[PDB]
This record gives sequence, structure tokens and C-alpha cells, in this order.
Amino acid sequence: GGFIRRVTNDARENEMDENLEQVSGIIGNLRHMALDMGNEIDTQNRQIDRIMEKADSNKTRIDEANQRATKMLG
Amino acid sequence: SKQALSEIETRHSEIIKLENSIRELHDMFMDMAMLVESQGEMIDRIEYNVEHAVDYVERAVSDTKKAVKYQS
Amino acid sequence: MRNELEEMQRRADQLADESLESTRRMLQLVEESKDAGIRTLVMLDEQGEQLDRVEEGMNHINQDMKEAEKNLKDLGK
Amino acid sequence: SGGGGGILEKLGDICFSLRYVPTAGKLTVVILEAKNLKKMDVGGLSDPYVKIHLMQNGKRLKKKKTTIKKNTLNPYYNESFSFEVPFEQIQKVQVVVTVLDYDKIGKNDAIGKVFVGYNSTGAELRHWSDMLANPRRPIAQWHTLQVEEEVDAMLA
Amino acid sequence: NLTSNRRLQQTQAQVDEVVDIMRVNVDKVLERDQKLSELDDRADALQAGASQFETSAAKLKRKYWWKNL
Repeated sequence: GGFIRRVTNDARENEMDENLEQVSGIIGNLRHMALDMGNEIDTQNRQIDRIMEKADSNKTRIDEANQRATKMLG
Repeated sequence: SKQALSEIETRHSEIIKLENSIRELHDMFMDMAMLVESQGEMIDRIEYNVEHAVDYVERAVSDTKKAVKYQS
Repeated sequence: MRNELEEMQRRADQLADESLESTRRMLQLVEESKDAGIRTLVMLDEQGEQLDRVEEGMNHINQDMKEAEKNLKDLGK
Repeated sequence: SGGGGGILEKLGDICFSLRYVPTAGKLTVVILEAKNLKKMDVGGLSDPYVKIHLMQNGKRLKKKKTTIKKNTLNPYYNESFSFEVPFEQIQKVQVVVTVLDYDKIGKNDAIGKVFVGYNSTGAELRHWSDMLANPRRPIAQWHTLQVEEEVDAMLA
Repeated sequence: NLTSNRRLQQTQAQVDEVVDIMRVNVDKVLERDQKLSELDDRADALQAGASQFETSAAKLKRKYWWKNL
């Protein structure tokens, strides 16, 4: 509805203007969706470091515990 | 000045370019959707190995608490 | 003569009809892209639902290991 | 089910219950027991588990999974999954059920699969029709597993 | 004045802007892949260490039974 320089009064031109307007609004929604998706995924990726550091710390603590228990065996 | 055939033929040329700009974005979404879904299949292995480790820890700590109790 | 008008009108008509075909295809392609986008975003959040359970298991390992650590340190007498 | 090629290769039989409420739009799927599964590894014992994916006109949406039941070809689950589907939109969807073995190496192959929803015949069609018709149905039905590309060919 | 095509040019700019963000986002899927790959090895090591720890605890229970007898 006013998205292009209309060169004719045809129904074909009228459909073209509405179809382009609908495409443009979906792209504008996708722009904001991509920004939300990037914000959530970056936060989630750095959550993996938080989980991994805790996982290696507990695995190393279990190695210490296994070594400590094994050293009381004789 | 302004001429109708030149405007429509040029406009059609930019519209087919706009479709191919969207086509690259579409190709990226389909590959990204496959990859994040495929990574989600891998996370099931990580989850089960961790949950099975929780069963071993829950048993091991319980038995360790039983073991220490015999020291008077 | 011919190339004063008559050729131009049919050239414009063909360009306009293939333009309808591109715009209709493009509108469906962008909607298809949103449908894939929404699935991807919901899948990303529900992978976060899975991830808090992984940290919940680590927190449970930490809780019982923290009790175990005292017993292991007092044990070796 | 057992009119496919999976009877010849002895893939196994799985029992489950489907129930819907058309007025409130809520859908519940319960996976019960399975019996006589095919063993994938040669010398080990299989650890079977099920992944269940919701689809719209053959287009994938989201999925959920059972707990793993180790060292058996007759697993007992009794596990419940609940969803929401509008009444005008239950007449646009399919549910796909895939059973797999648990080996830690990766690149896991499916034991077999089955689906319920439109584009089906016999037992699969009946269970979906029964689910839609009857609010809070407690009844369950057995389905024999089928090979992947037979399911693809049937669905198409 | 006669209607002009800035809105069509804006529509191209909107797709051009989101594609640049998506190129950064896919490299962050590769960032996720590397981190998950490392996590997988840690998960086996945690599971393997947990089995050893339980078996060691069972030995320790038998040892401390003998110690206090």
C-alpha cells in the first residue's frame, strides 16, 4: 500500500505493492528475532563454561577422592 | 525524464536480487536448524553419562558414610 | 511502425507476470523462513530446559561430595 | 505395525496409549512396555530407549524421550508426555516414534520406528482415530516396529 | 511529489543487516560445537571416575571393618 513507485493502475501492480509490504514486515520481524536468538545463544554458550568448570572440578575432586581412598588400602 | 519500461524492468531486476538475498538467509537457517538439532542428539549422550554418574555418586557417598561409621 | 510502442507493452507484461511469480514465491519463502525461525528459537529455549537439569545434577554431586569430603578428611586416623 | 517388513527381521512390538480431549485441546501420550526387540550389538546386551517427535504435515516441530532401560529386549517404561493441540490443528499433524539402542561410541542406528496420524492404514490409523474420538481414553494398543525407508515410502 | 522507492531500498537493507548478524551467529554455533565436543570427553571421564570411586569405597568399607575388629 505505497511501498513502491507505481507505474500503472493494474490489479497486478496493486498485488505487487501489498506482497512487497508483507515481505518487508516479515523481514523486520526476523531482524528482531535474530537479535533475540543471538542474545540467548551467546548467554547459553557462556553457560557451557560454567557447567564445564564445575564438571572438571567435580571430576578432579572424584580423582582426588579415589586416590585418597586407594591410599588407605593395604 | 522518467520512463515506464525502464522503471519496471529495473524494479524486477532488484526484486529477483531481493529474493536471492532471502534465499541465502533461508539456506543459513536450514543448515543452522540441522546443526543445532544434531547437537541436541549429542547432548542426550552427555546427559545420560552425567545421570549415570549421579547414580554412582549417590551409591558411593552412601557406602562411604556407612564405612566411616565403624570407626570408634 | 512496430518498435514505437507495441513491442514494449508485451515486454512489460512478461516482466510483470514473472515479477508476480517472484513476489508470491518470496512471500511464501519468507513465511517458511519464519516457521523455521520460530522452531529454532523454541528448540533453543527447550535446550536451555535440558541444560538446567545438567547443572542440577552437578549441584547434587557437589552437595553429597561436600558431605563426603569431611568424612574422607577425618577417615585417615 | 506387523503388515510391514519388520515382522520378517523381528524388530519388536511396542505398546502405548494415546488420549486427547477435543474441548480443552490437551493431548497425552503414554509409552507402556515393549517385547521381543531386535538386539543391535553382536556380543553385548542392548539398552533400548524411545524418542518421540511431533510433526505438522510431515514437517518436524519438537521432540521428547523416555528414560533408558538397560540390558534388555523387553523394556518397561510407563512414561507420560503431555502437549496442547487445537481442534482445528489436530487435523493437520502426525506423531513419529523411533526406538534406538544406547552405545556410547555414537552414530547410533534406529532399531525401528512407527508413526500415528494421517497418511496411514490399519492399526496406526485406528489408534489415531480412537484417540481423537474418545476423551481421556485409558486403552492401549500394540504396534510392531518397521524399517526406516519403508516408513518413509508409506508416509509419502 | 511523485511516490518514490526508498521503502524498497530499506527492504533490501533490512535483509542485508540481518544476514551480517546471522554470519556472526553461525560462527557462535561453531563455538557451541567446540565446547560440546570438549564436554563429551569430560562426561566419559566423570562416569569412569565415578565407577572407580564406588568400587574404591566398597574396598574401603571392607578395610575399615577389618581395622576396628
